[PDB]
Amino acid sequence: LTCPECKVYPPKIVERFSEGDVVCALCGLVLSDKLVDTRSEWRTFSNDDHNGDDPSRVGEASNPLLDGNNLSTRIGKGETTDMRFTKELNKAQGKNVMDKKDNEVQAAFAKITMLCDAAELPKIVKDCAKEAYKLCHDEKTLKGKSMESIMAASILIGCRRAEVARTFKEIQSLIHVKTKEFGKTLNIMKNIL
Amino acid sequence: SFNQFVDYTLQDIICEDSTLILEQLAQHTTESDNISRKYEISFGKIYVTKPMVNESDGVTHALYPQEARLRNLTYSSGLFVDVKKRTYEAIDEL
Ligand SMILES: [Zn+2]
Repeated sequence: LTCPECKVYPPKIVERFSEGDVVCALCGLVLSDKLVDTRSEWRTFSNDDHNGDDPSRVGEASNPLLDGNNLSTRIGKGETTDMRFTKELNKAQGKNVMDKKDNEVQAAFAKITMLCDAAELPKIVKDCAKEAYKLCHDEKTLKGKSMESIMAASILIGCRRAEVARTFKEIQSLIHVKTKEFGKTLNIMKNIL
Repeated sequence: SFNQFVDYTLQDIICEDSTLILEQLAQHTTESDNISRKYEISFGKIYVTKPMVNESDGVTHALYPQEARLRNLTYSSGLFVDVKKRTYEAIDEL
């Protein structure tokens, strides 16, 4: 936004949240009447509600950066439920699981998740290792590098950023590391911006 | 109640189901076949360290309640179990 009335290059405009307006500090003109509490709005997607009682909790958060655009809902046993239908419907979802070579490469994330928990590594490290891997796995710069060592290299790339200290020898023992190979794969990815 | 759970209860839970076995019996055709095996994973004594914290940088040290409250940490202590992996074999009972 910018004030029509005045218009001096740097627009000195204030958000008077409690009064619910976006105002021009210089002239006094209210530029917007509709204002939302962002923090309280975010609390309808992410909340204390696991029960499903909350009329406020109406949405669900997602990680575009990692999950991409995959919106899905579990078919599960509710209060009244004949197990027959839950099986039938889930059996049906199985036949409809004809996902791509990369929509099946999200199983490489399931590997990193199993490798981080085993390495006693934090959630942020996974979300960094799963990030660096999702960006370098398809790369020509990496080509036919030992696939087992490429994802182990992204675990060190994740650990370096999240300040969680882990030795190359530690990650080397965690999966299986061909020292020269997982040192070369950790450099092509490091070169990949 | 908590003390009873730690000193006793905890061990009996680690011993109820405890042991898990997987048996790989062959097709009994001829070598590489006619080899029946059974592998064991066993749960022994349960050990419980005094409370500790595993910092960002490797270092695991003793965590005191004030520290726990102030750095928003969990006043937890480590659980350790003696696990034994036994292996057995038979041809085409023993
Ligand atoms: Zn103005």
